[PDB]
Amino acid sequence: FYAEHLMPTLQGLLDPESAHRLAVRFTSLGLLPRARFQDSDMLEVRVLGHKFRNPVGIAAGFDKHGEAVDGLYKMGFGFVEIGSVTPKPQEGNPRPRVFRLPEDQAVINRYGFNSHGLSVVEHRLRARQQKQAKLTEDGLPLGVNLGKNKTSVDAAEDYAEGVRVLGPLADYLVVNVSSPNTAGLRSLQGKAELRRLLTKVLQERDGLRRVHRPAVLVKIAPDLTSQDKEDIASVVKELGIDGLIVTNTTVSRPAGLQGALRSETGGLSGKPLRDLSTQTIREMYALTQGRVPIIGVGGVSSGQDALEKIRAGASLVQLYTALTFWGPPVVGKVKRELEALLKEQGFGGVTDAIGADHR
Ligand SMILES: Cc1cc2nc3c(=O)[nH]c(=O)nc-3n(C[C@H](O)[C@H](O)[C@H](O)COP(=O)(O)O)c2cc1C
Ligand SMILES: CCC(=O)Nc1ccc(N(C)Cc2cccnc2)cc1C(=O)O
Ligand SMILES: CCCCCCCCCCC[N+](C)(C)[O-]
Ligand SMILES: O=C1C[C@@H](C(=O)O)NC(=O)N1
Repeated sequence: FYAEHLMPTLQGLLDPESAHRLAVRFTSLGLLPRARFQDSDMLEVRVLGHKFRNPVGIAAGFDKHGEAVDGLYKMGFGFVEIGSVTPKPQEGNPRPRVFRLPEDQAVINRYGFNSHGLSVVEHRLRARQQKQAKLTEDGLPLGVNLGKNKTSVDAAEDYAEGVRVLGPLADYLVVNVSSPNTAGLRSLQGKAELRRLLTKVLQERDGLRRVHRPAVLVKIAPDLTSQDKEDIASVVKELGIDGLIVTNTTVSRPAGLQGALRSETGGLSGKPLRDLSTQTIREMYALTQGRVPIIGVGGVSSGQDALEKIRAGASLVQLYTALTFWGPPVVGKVKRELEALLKEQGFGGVTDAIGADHR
């Protein structure tokens, strides 16, 4: 009903940003039905120092300001990541800044880190901090994704601020150095810049009290050169980074895009990104010898999509764009299909399938 009627009818009435705002509101108010699908033990994953009751999370960008976390767990996500959050509030780019490519099952966005800022999000998370502590213990962890202000003159200091303010409230933190929509940000993926940045981030993280000490992951682009990926793997292993998120949106425009809006500036997400992301997961898993947990993201809209990223080396996956086309039912669909495929392919559970292609 969502895929065939409601979503198509909604998208025909609201521009994508308005639709997004409404979706966040509806979710935060808990207007959706509580998901029927009950997670089986097969879907449980233990990684990053936590239990995840299922491996399917909501990717950063949907709940940028931490407004809909509980509604998202109700939707059936096994973990929630909010953000990106910047130190000071900022408006992001002028509108329009989000575009649907329905013929491609893709989206292009250039939000530019519109963010309520650390202080607002801090108090928002504090208001439900003990509820989250129980959810986490129950296998439903919370990630917080950190960004940088447009006018900041010290990128490392922006991330350090984010570690200090939201680190205590997060099960894991994400150093997002892969947004295509903030000038100069992706250059922080370079070896020397990344090592300096992550050394500072990890020191700030290590200075937090033990029970408030998050895992730290780095989120990378799908558009890296082979040299870029080798350098990132090297730095991650040198510094003991806890994990990678692979990938952000692509600035590439793959041959074959049909959408009228295909040449809008911004990051491309959804199906055209899927296999580019999967191959990046595959490479980073190999470069890190399977020792570094990967959250695989990009174009996941089915159980097969999820399992392909898991077999390529992901311990967990996330989705966003699929939600915008298929709506809330896609979460249970992905989980149900993933369980069936795991059984069909001889895996006792998700854990057995992680990196299976490499063996
Ligand atoms: C509208 C939109 C906003 C996004 N905002 C962020 C963000 O703030 N921080 C971040 O790390 N990734 C952000 N992303 C990237 C997603 O987290 C994800 O990496 C990417 O969309 C690929 O997954 P998908 O194809 O399932 O959407 C955004 C994506 C979209 C579509
Ligand atoms: C790319 C910008 C973006 O986020 N877009 C959307 C996000 C959610 C939804 N829903 C209506 C799904 C939904 C419905 C109710 C609750 N949660 C999610 C639709 C869209 C859309 O663009 O049509
Ligand atoms: C309020 C301080 C400046 C940033 C405002 C951000 C508004 C965010 C609106 C909901 C999220 N969305 C991506 C749909 O705009
Ligand atoms: O990390 C990010 C940032 C986001 C934005 O434009 O705010 N757009 C994206 O596609 N990825």
